[PDB]
Amino acid sequence: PVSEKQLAEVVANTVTPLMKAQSVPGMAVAVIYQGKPHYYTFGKADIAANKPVTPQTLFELGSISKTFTGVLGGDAIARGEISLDDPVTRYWPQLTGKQWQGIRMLDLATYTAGGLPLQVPDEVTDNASLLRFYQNWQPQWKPGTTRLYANASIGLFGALAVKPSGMPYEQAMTTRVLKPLKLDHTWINVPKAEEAHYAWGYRDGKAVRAVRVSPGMLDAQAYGVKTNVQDMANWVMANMAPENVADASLKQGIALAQSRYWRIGSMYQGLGWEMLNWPVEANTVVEGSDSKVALAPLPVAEVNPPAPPVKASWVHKTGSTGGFGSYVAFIPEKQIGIVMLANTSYPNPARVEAAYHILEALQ
Ligand SMILES: *C(=O)C1=CN=C(C(=O)O)CS[C@H]1c1cn2c(n1)COCC2
Repeated sequence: PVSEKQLAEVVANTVTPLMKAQSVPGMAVAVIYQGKPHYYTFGKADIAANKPVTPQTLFELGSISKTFTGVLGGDAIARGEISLDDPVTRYWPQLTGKQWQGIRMLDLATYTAGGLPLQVPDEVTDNASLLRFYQNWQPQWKPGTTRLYANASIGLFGALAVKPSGMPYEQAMTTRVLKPLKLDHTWINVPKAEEAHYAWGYRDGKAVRAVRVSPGMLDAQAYGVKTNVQDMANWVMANMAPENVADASLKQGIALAQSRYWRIGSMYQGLGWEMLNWPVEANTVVEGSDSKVALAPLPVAEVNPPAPPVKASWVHKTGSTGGFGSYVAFIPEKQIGIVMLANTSYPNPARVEAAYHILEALQ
């Protein structure tokens, strides 16, 4: 098997050319191998201040936030608070438009409601205006027919999924997912004392960080998760090996998020997480990551009933913000995984290629 020495070489020999080519100021990587995380840090968290990346540097996860949403929703299912087969309207009775009949919580969670757009528009500034948006929405497709990746879909799922708990999303997430997993440096809102750890993002040479949206059902979730490479490694480990998670509903929620709900070409949609059967070749995964494909409306095949987690899977998620680019992938059958956090948003295919190359060294 590969030694720790060899693994360190593989990671450096992969990441250093990638950062040069993609002009990445700083990256934190964790590889999960032989039951533990291995950490590698590169470059700068803050160029002007000459602060290096460390295992405590906070990065913006962007859309990898959706994996936390998915698990939180799974946990709520396992508690009996929601069911994926319930109508959206069960959790939002004020949503009276008849276009919503036949749209399930599952459809919101997995982007199959029938054309909810990528973004919630900026006109949406509060709950009254969020309601007007969803009430006015005209589906382009029937439910359960077309996948269109969308913050307006899973964001609403997250907001509604926590309603029975009585907690807002940020508090539900922290209480039910983060704290039990000891992810104690994972934030929506970075506390003031934690600010020294927060990297700057870089976009066309400008230092940038995430903004917020207007207050409401989606605020905390849109502001997106920030975390360091250690917490993210432990997040990957929990999702790779939920058998080691003691809380019964959270263990089940992790499994629900890695279940297969829909097939779309060579991939399968989970709750937040996406999956391909393992073995998979690099070009399959890399080509599917291009935004011309990843953001396209594509036909789905229902997996009814949902398939529970398949150990021989490539499980992954990309996520970006204006200044950050991150990627996570793991293969439960092999008990290997990787986290790559960077403070520039560089092309998703390049992230997948590097992650694949590193994990390939370990099988
Ligand atoms: C997730 O990583 C993600 C979410 N969705 C959108 C979007 O709502 O516009 C686009 S794909 C991706 C994303 C979001 N941002 C970027 N990429 C780049 O920085 C701006 C925010």
